[PDB]
Amino acid sequence: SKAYYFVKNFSWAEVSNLLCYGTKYPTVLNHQQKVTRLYRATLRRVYAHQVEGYKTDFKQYNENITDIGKDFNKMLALKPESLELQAYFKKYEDLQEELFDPAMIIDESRPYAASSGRYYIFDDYLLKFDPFGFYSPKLLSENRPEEAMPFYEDYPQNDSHWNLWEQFPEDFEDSNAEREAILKSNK
Amino acid sequence: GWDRPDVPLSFNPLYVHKRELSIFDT
Amino acid sequence: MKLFQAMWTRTIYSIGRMVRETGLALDRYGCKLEQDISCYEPLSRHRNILPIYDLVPTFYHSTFIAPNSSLIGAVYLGQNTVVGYGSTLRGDNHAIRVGHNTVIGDKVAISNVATLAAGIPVSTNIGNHVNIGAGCVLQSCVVDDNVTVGHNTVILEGSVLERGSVIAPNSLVPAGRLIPSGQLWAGSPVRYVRDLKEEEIKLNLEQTEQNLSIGKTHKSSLIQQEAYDRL
Amino acid sequence: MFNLNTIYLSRIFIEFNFYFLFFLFLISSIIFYFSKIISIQNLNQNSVFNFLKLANIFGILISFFIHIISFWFYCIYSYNLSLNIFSDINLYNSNSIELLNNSLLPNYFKSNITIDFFGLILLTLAYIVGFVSILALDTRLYWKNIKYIFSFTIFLLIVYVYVTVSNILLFFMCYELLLIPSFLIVYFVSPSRRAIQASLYFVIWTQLGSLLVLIAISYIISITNTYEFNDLKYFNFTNSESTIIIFLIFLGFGFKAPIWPFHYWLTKTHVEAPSGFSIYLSGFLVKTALYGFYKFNTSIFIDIDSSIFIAICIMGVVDSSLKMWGQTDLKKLVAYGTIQEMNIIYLAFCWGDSCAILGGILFSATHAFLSALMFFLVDCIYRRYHTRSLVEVNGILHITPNLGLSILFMLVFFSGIPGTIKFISEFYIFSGLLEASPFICFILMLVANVLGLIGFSKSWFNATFGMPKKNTKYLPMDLSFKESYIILYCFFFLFIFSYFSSIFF
Amino acid sequence: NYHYDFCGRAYMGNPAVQSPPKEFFNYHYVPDNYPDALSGFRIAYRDPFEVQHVFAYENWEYQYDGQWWSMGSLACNVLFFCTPLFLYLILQVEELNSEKRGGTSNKFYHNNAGFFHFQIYDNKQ
Amino acid sequence: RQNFAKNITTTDIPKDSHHFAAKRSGFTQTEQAPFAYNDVYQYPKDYKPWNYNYKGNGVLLALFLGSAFSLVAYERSYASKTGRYQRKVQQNYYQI
Amino acid sequence: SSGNFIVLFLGWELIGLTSFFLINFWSTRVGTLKAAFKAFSFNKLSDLFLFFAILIIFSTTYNLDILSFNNQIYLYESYNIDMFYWSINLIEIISFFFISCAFIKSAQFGAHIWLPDSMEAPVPASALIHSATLVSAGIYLLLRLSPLFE
Amino acid sequence: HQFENVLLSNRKNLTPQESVQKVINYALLQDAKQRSRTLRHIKASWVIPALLFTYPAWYLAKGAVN
Amino acid sequence: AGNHHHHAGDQADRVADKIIWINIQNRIGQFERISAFEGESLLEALQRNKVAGIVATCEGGEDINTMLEKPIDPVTYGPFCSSCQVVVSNPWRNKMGNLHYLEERNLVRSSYPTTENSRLACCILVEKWMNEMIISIPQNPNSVYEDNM
Ligand SMILES: CCCCCCCCCCCCCCCCCC(=O)OC[C@H](COP(=O)([O-])OCC(O)COP(=O)([O-])OC[C@@H](COC(=O)CCCCCCCCCCCCCCCCC)OC(=O)CCCCCCCCCCCCCCCCC)OC(=O)CCCCCCCCCCCCCCCCC
Ligand SMILES: CCCCCCCCCCCCCCCCCC(=O)OC[C@H](COP(=O)([O-])OCC(O)COP(=O)([O-])OC[C@@H](COC(=O)CCCCCCCCCCCCCCCCC)OC(=O)CCCCCCCCCCCCCCCCC)OC(=O)CCCCCCCCCCCCCCCCC
Ligand SMILES: CCCCCCCCCCCCCCCCCC(=O)OC[C@H](COP(=O)([O-])OCC(O)COP(=O)([O-])OC[C@@H](COC(=O)CCCCCCCCCCCCCCCCC)OC(=O)CCCCCCCCCCCCCCCCC)OC(=O)CCCCCCCCCCCCCCCCC
Ligand SMILES: CCCCCCCCCCCCCCCCCC(=O)OC[C@H](COP(=O)([O-])OCC[N+](C)(C)C)OC(=O)CCCCCCCCCCCCCCCCC
Ligand SMILES: CCCCCCCCCCCCCCCCCC(=O)OC[C@H](COP(=O)([O-])OCC[N+](C)(C)C)OC(=O)CCCCCCCCCCCCCCCCC
Ligand SMILES: CCCCCCCCCCCCCCCCCC(=O)OC[C@H](COP(=O)([O-])OCC[N+](C)(C)C)OC(=O)CCCCCCCCCCCCCCCCC
Ligand SMILES: Nc1ncnc2c1ncn2[C@@H]1O[C@H](COP(=O)(O)OP(=O)(O)O)[C@@H](O)[C@H]1O
Ligand code: FES
Repeated sequence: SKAYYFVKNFSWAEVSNLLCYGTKYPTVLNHQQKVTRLYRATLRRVYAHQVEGYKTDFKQYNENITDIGKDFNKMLALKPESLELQAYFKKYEDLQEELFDPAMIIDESRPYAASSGRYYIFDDYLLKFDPFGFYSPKLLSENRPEEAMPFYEDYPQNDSHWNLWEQFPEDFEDSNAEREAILKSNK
Repeated sequence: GWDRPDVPLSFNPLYVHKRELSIFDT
Repeated sequence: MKLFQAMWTRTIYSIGRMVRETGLALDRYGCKLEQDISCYEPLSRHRNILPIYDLVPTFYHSTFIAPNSSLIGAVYLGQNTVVGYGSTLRGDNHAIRVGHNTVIGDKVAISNVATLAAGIPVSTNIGNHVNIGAGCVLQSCVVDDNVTVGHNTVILEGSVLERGSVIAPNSLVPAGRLIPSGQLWAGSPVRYVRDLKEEEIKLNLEQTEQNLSIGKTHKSSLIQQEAYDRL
Repeated sequence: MFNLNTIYLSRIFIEFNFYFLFFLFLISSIIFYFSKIISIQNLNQNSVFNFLKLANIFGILISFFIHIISFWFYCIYSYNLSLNIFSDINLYNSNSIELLNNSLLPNYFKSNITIDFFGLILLTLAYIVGFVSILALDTRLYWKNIKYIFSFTIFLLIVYVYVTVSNILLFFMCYELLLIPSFLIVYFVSPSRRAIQASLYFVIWTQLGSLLVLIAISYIISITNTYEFNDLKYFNFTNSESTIIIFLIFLGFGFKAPIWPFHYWLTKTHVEAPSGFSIYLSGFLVKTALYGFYKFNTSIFIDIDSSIFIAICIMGVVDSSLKMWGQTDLKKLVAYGTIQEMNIIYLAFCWGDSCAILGGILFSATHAFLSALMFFLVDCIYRRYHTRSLVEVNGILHITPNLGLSILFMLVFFSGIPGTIKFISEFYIFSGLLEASPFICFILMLVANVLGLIGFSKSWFNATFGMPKKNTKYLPMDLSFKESYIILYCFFFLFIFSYFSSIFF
Repeated sequence: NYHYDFCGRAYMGNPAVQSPPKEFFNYHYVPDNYPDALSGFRIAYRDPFEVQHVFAYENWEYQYDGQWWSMGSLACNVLFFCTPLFLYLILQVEELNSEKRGGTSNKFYHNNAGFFHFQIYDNKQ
Repeated sequence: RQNFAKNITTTDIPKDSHHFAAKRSGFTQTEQAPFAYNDVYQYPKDYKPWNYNYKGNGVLLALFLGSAFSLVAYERSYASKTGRYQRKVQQNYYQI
Repeated sequence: SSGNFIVLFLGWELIGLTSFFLINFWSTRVGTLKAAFKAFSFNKLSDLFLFFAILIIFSTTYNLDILSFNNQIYLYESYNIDMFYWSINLIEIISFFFISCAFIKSAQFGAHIWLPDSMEAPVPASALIHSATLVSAGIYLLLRLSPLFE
Repeated sequence: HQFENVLLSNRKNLTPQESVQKVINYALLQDAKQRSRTLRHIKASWVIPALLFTYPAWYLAKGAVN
Repeated sequence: AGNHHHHAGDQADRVADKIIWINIQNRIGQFERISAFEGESLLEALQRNKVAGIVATCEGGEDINTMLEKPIDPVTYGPFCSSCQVVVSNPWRNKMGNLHYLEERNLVRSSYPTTENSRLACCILVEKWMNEMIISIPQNPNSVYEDNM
């Protein structure tokens, strides 16, 4: 269960439906699903209040769960379109409302719980990502060209255009030696 | 004891939008 | 200072261009006044050797350059290099260098891309005894000595062919790939075929030598027929 | 110990910095026009665009250094001039020192330069904000808009003449010249398609106020044939003329300096304009209007109640603060913050030439730097995360820690913590307003610093925090050195300008 | 208390799940725009709901004349509309105190005879 | 996009040519051709990407010289304000 | 340990900001951000009250020194301030703003709503804020400006 | 010392790898020289108009506005 | 990319299977059959096929905030004339639906007679469901002197 009862501006009816059954629209559920989910919710709440509670009485807990189990067996036996089954559902929904506890314990294994998302897990994409060659070696040819595509440089991470004209060493020799040699040979 | 697999990416579940974000709820 | 020398060269070049402009305009005006139609005639403006300012093609007088071809920008030909009819060596963005005894087939196009990654030359460099078939396309590729490229072959950027490699016609070399020495590669994406034999190597050498001789005969015949300018 | 050497050095520096900028611009423009047949970029490493970028950047920077020196010289000169006038009490003695102009360069527009502290603050803002905006617009200028690399140099020249002139007509003309370059930048450099309509809205809204100021200037010039800006001392406008002039001046300059309800154009333009030009707009282009309003209203004698103008300014502040909460767009939220700060600044000028002007000037400087910081942060977010909307952007801090830290420190500075010129300006304005009208001061402080502050902080905190699980293949890396140092310089100025000499504040 | 079924006039997004929108306003760029290529030029596909929310407010408009007064709460809308009048009246009431006491009043004081703050006043030979 | 030239001449790019090796024998009829350039960037050992890696004293010397100049300039300014060629240090200084 | 109201206000804002960070330590979760934002809003309200009180003090006496204010407030006790439509006693209004900010930061009834939600912070941060650091700011204000409130 | 045209030289003795590497290095060096020459010519084309037409432009502006 | 169902190694689809056929009754009472594509306006298709009877003085209208965008931007200026009117048969006219207010303004301002099924080709965007759509194209009016040029 997403344990988001107190978030997302749920109305009381929606919260009650979420507590009793895992869904906010119990009509979609069938008879067996409704009965089983309500039984699970009732047992969970009774355990929360009479086992993990204030000076809990285990004998009273046993008696209460036994009575609830008998009642839910009768409910499951009953037909879906029965006023008696409707009365049972209303009774146990009222019990859930009565036992509703603001700030009730929410297990840490459920979504939206306290400590649910304290850490951001990095994906293999981020782990592999290394545009510079310090950790993952970087080819002088930025990329490996694939067949049926031209060979283009990868877009740099920093695309600042504040670049000077190409710089050369002082007193750099740049005479057209090839042309001079060919012209000398031609004469 | 057991060699646990690396922490699941599932721990943070991606949220997919299924309802319009009304401008009246900005 | 080199900057001053460059400035002086640009100034004198501009003055010469302006002098040419005024002279040609005066000639046209004189024709108009003389009722002469000579200026009006439309004649091909094609120039076999076109020099970009400061980028003049250079070639040994022994080379045979087809009058139908066009060398542009920084082009460098070897001793007996032969350029086929209709082939263009644009070499305007970067240089194009060719070896001593290479043969370039008819309709071959060579042009180099604007830029490439680090360590990859952006100019076309061809070995000494290379034989390139007609209809080939080359871009910023390195070819070693004694390489035969089949007709209708495309060679892209950063592609290196080692000595003795052979590429079958109607095949493409993908950009940034290596063709080792002494191997035959074929297919639109080149795929390994086999290792060359001494007989095949000798046949290729004889073929390129025959092409050089045919180029020499073409040069002689064109000079005889006044189709070749005696440079 | 003050001597004539300092006076002449101040005047020479002020006069010659303008010609330094003009000659740099002239040489760069000549090179650009005569190097190519068609004035567009050649997409190669040897293009003249690199030289033009270098020339513009390091003309602005060197002129900014020279402006620092000249501003310091002016401060000494003005302080010692006041001392010379005030000190001597003998009736026979009088301070009549006459200066002869140099024979090297001419006086631009045959006008003798006059410089004031507010004008030089405005010029310094121009320099710094223009430097930041030009650094921002490098990625926007490409191959057909490179001609707009000179826009900030043109702005600097216009502002220089604007702040170093004692002529009413030249003042007005310099104020009105700013429209064309800004409109062209928004029209041709803005990536978004809505910028086309945003530019038209900007032009029309600003031109309505320009026409109002033009009517006021026509009233002044036609009635008083003078133009020296000081002959108005010997001419008094009747009550009707004075009220008409003040109303026209206030409304016209408030069209530019956004006031309620005339901020629709500002919101549209800020949302749809280049991220690099929004910085310049908000930082500087809305404060030339404040400077002009100050000059005109302090020159004219006005015998009307300023309650209506104060109410307009306070309504603008309240409106912007209340609307801050409902903006998920960071750029629009920063635009509303700009509207709030500008309205507070404008309110600071509603008591003529009282001491409120000092707080107004300091608040103008701090708002310029703070708006530059905020718009630059929005620019970085939009450029690395390809969206500037709160719904699409979340958890910036966990993937780009430096950017998240910058956002958090920007919020802290915006909150107005002590030790910042923002806090000093708030202290000045609120100390005056408490005695002027304490209940109005309480309402203004409450709204602006609680409701608007909470609305502003909600979106920024939500963007900074969270968990960026979406589109993990496309997440950016971090701020660059350029962006990091720009942010650091904004923080450094906001912190250290509080130590500026208190004589002028 | 606010719920979609019973809000009536305080509008808000409905809680019921809906299908994604087929058509919605989208980002558009000026012709021949230079792409933004920071951090490798990696662009992700935009979520339709998020883009719709981004561009919804800019295009929202009133359907009929006078809808603004009714939308939301009439009392709050009227108070917001009259806020400038309230501010002006508060300012005038405050200025009454200034007039009767002798403190600062809302006026354009002219202590300086047009002499700007720390301006350089000089003459030339 | 970027149009600058990668192959600079001011210095030779650090590189390692042994990490990636190009196959040159034993090919098949379905294998793609190898790559021509297989050099990778090699960083200098002891380079720490998480700091500035600045080992020069120029900035420190510039700041210290500026501070020293400011100190001596203030000394001279105080002497000029007091109308003396040099500071007249008193025999005792108290809190203030 | 503040020598004047400006340093006091600086420390006030700093404790507010750092408490916000401690509460929002779990930055990945947005549930924690809601509690942090609640505390931030209350702290900003307290900052408003403190700033307004300091402005009133500065307008009355042209001084921000704590000792000078403590030893001068008795002279101005008899003064009143003319507000919108009421003549409020100066001491009463100044003490009203101070007590409001003190209550907000000490989590008195009504303004305590943030303290239960501030427990999202890690236990060391919670102990430090709730023992003598964040919740005693109002007590410090009252003790330091006792001559005013007397 | 003396210019050598590596491309037109004899590299049969060397292995094919060494031959291609030498050709690549020679091509890079020659391309750098050509780049320097063309950049210098571009710089000259920048400087000439500035020297020739800066003063006339200043003269025109000075006459116009003064 | 997108809006296609190709996998690595698949052959391209024929243009014949993708062309959408539009049937027209010309101004002279004859019948014509032309081909169009999805994503382009009916005006573009008709001008490409050189169908007579359409003047198109404005030539499609503005290039930004065009009427072809599925969500029409409210800041659009709409068509700049009414010289591309076409009468669409009811089965497809109903599918097209109600008119935009600017388009209706231009249609009613048209100098020649108009029909309840009339629409502007520039305002129509070609869709797959329009296959075999029947329209009629009477002669449209000539607005200005430049039309004769
Ligand atoms: C990545 C950044 C991202 C930024 C963008 C995001 C921004 C927002 C988010 C911010 C949070 C995220 C970023 C933070 C994490 C960064 C991580 C990182 O990069 O790690 C590496 C980073 C750098 O270390 P490194 O990479 O290992 O090595 C760097 C080199 O080896 C060092 O080489 P070096 O040893 O040669 O040192 C060069 C030089 C450093 O050179 C510079 O930085 C140039 C500075 C030019 C001046 C600019 C204005 C300076 C204004 C004051 C601030 C000084 C700078 C300190 C940083 C700001 C304050 C924290 O060092 C000095 O000499 C320091 C003296 C500076 C004083 C200059 C004063 C000028 C006048 C100021 C106005 C008048 C003052 C009157 C005072 C009167 C007496 C009180 O980590 C650090 O070392 C952090 C240092 C933090 C500052 C403390 C140390 C300096 C103290 C100076 C004196 C003040 C203290 C008290 C003095 C009392 C007696 C007077
Ligand atoms: C001029 C002389 C002044 C001095 C004399 C003394 C003061 C007399 C003032 C007049 C008071 C009686 C008249 C007020 C009637 C209510 C307003 C109205 O008519 O609008 C239609 C009224 C409101 O429609 P709506 O706002 O669209 O409905 C929203 C929905 O309910 C959905 O609501 P939601 O669930 O979304 O929650 C939103 C709710 C809650 O909203 C919020 O939580 C946000 C904050 C909203 C504002 C709360 C008040 C803050 C303080 C305002 C101070 C104004 C200062 C500036 C003006 C000064 C003028 C001197 O929004 C409302 O407050 C709506 C309720 C009506 C407005 C109540 C607050 C403003 C009333 C006027 C106060 C004037 C004070 C003047 C003196 C000031 C001190 C010098 O419609 C209805 O009838 C439906 C029922 C609404 C509840 C009525 C509750 C009983 C009110 C008394 C009924 C008997 C009146 C007998 C009159 C006899 C002849 C005079
Ligand atoms: C709440 C918000 C909080 C926000 C902040 C949060 C915390 C943030 C922390 C992280 C960021 C800040 C801390 C780290 C910064 C980086 C430090 C670092 O080490 O980076 C390495 C960084 C990168 O290293 P690189 O890549 O190697 O670059 C090296 C540089 O390009 C250049 O290096 P170079 O080695 O080539 O040195 C160049 C140097 C060259 O240095 C020298 O030349 C000095 C040595 C020669 C002295 C002269 C000798 C003459 C006779 C010859 C004698 C024989 C030869 C002697 C020399 C031999 C060679 C040593 O030239 C200069 O520096 C020029 C300056 C000249 C003007 C100023 C000084 C002079 C004033 C006037 C002096 C008058 C008296 C002297 C008169 C002299 C005669 C006329 O380099 C630097 O440190 C450069 C300085 C600027 C760095 C950035 C500073 C950012 C500051 C941000 C402050 C934000 C404040 C926010 C406050 C908010 C408060 C609320
Ligand atoms: C009637 C007189 C008319 C005068 C007209 C003025 C003509 C100006 C012509 C400009 C030509 C620019 C290119 C020159 C060749 C550059 C060669 C090169 O890059 O090698 C590196 C060499 C030397 O580099 P270096 O490595 O020695 O670095 C030290 C640089 N200096 C020498 C300046 C300290 O050349 C340069 O670095 C010069 C850079 C020139 C560009 C400067 C741009 C900044 C803005 C000023 C531009 C000029 C406007 C006028 C001055 C400002 C206003 C007062
Ligand atoms: C806010 C409106 C929407 C935005 C657009 C802005 C348009 C309005 C701009 C402000 C105009 C001035 C309004 C305040 C005038 C205050 C003085 C006054 O008139 O009191 C009676 C004045 C003051 O009288 P007084 O009683 O104070 O003293 C003189 C009394 N006598 C004469 C009896 C001795 O009396 C007059 O002399 C009448 C002057 C009337 C002038 C009205 C027309 C002004 C035309 C120029 C501006 C036009 C701008 C148009 C812009 C474009 C609009 C689309
Ligand atoms: C939550 C707390 C809220 C606190 C209350 C907030 C403000 C509430 C509204 C205050 C209204 C004050 C009205 C009187 C001031 C008039 C100023 C003036 O001169 O304007 C003349 C103005 C024109 O002013 P002018 O500017 O032309 O004056 C000429 C210039 N001087 C004065 C300088 C010479 O004329 C008007 O148009 C006034 C219209 C008044 C309409 C009727 C208003 C009735 C308001 C009743 C409020 C309820 C009773 C009081 C409640 C509080 C009791 C403690
Ligand atoms: N944009 C939204 N607009 C209105 N209500 C929403 C919105 N998003 C979520 N809600 C609420 O969130 C709750 C559903 O939470 P969600 O995370 O979608 O899980 P699930 O849909 O599986 O129950 C509903 O109460 C729903 O009303
Ligand atoms: S082309 Fe003019 S309206 Fe269609």
